[PDB]
This record gives sequence, structure tokens and C-alpha cells, in this order.
Amino acid sequence: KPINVRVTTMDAELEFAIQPNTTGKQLFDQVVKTVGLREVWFFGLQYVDSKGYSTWLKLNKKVTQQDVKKENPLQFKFRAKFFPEDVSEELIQEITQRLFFLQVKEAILNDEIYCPPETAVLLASYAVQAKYGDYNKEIHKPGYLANDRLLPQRVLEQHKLTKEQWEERIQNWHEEHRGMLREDSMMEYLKIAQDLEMYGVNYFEIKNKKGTELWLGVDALGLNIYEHDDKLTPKIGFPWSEIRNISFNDKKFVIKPIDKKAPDFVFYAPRLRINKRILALCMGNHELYMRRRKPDT
Repeated sequence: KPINVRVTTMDAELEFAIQPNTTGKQLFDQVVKTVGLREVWFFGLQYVDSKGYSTWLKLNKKVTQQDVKKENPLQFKFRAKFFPEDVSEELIQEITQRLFFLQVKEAILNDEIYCPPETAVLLASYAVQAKYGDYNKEIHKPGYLANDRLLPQRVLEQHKLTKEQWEERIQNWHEEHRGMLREDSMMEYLKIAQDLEMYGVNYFEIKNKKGTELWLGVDALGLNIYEHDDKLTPKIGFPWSEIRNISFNDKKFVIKPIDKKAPDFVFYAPRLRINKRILALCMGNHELYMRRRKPDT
């Protein structure tokens, strides 16, 4: 018999059934269509497996041989897996823009992406403009932002100001966005976010030969090694151009610099589930990177 399935996006829930022989690629294409998004390369379908780990559905396989968590409606989350190099050039459909806007903003708030106080209020202003529209003394009564998650905790737990002092600071900016179309605001937000050091990078905790704890970062432009204490500034950088190739064997992964004379860089991932996760993301970003430069060739 059929299989129930629930798939959510940053703002749209989709429930429907599907035959036991359907593939992820089919499921993905299903959602893609029901929502109307064309720029698909950035997205993927995420699901918790039986043992609780968050996993990306392999499109090249039966959504039933993936060991997703067994529940009445199988649960999936449609999210952006990769990030453009520039949301201006790359994000065209107002739907893709809104989807990316919600994901990133959610990441800012959950302190998943570090963000300074000033920049965070500015980001918040664009968020209210996109939500509430233009400021209106008559409609937007003093405290209209009473129940809105605007700044990431760190910011608030940096007790310089009080709750109401932040709201004002935000309202101050809100007023300076008159006539800003709801779509423009979200794009403004992203133009700012996309420039945060932590923006769009995936971190994996790893170690070198000397058992020193480090941070591996993977993003649009390549890989970065971070000191375990600071995930904002890299300790070593490895742009795509800078690399010869990257070999994965077990929990170990090696970056071979193209500098010929240069030495190999060996790192170890804590678990296998992790090393595989990296390779996937490395390939993915590298692929989109190349597809931006050397067209459908």
C-alpha cells in the first residue's frame, strides 16, 4: 500500500502520498512542482533517520531504502543545501528568494551565524518592513514588535540595552524604509547576511595528525581550516583554484595542493557519517562553482 509523506518549506507544509517504488528524485520533483520553484540546484530534502541523525535524502534511490524515521506521515524538510555566491545574480524567483530569506534569518536568530549588534538591528528592520510593511503611527502602535523574534540571543544576552531599547532601535530603522516593497526588503536582508563571515559555510569538527581539534568549513568558494576557538576567521584557506584534489578514505580526508612543491594536508573526521557528509558537500559546492564558470560544458 501507499506511504504518507509530510514535507515542509520555511513557510509551506505539503502532505501527500506516494508508491513504495518512488525515488527521492521523484519526491523532490514532486515538491518542486507543487510549490513552483525552478532554481532547484540549491535545495535538498532533509530527514531524521532511525537513530535521530539529520540526513539528506539520496535522490538516486527509493525514498524507502533510506532508513528515514518511521512515523505515520514520513517527515521531510525542504531546505537550501547550497548557497549562491551572490543572491542578486543567482536568486531570481521571488519564491526562491523568500525561501532563502527565511532559512538564513532563522539561522541568524538561532545564533548559528554570528552577527554584530548594529548589523543585527539593521537586519531586523528589513525583516519588519517585509512583515509589517511601511511604518504607520496610526496602525503600528508603540510596541507593535512586542512579540517578534528580532535579534539573536547573544545580542540580547549582551545586556547593553533592555528589550524596549532594542525595539526602538529597530523602529528607528523601520521608519527609514518607507516604500520598500516586501520583496525588496527580503533581498536587502540577504545582501547583508550573505556578507557575514559565517554565512553559508558548513562546519565539521575534525582533527589533524597531532590530534589537535580543528574546524573544517565548506562553502561556495572552497574549504577552510579554523582554529577551534574562532569560527569566524580561517587559519588556512583552500579555494577551489588552490586545490589539486581531495581524497577521502575512511574517516580520513586529504587535501592535495596544486602548488606541486607544496605538502599534503591530512585531517580526520570524528565519525564516518561525518566524512561522508563532507565529501557530499565538497562535491556539491565544487560542482555548482564549476557550473557557474564553465557553462553546461
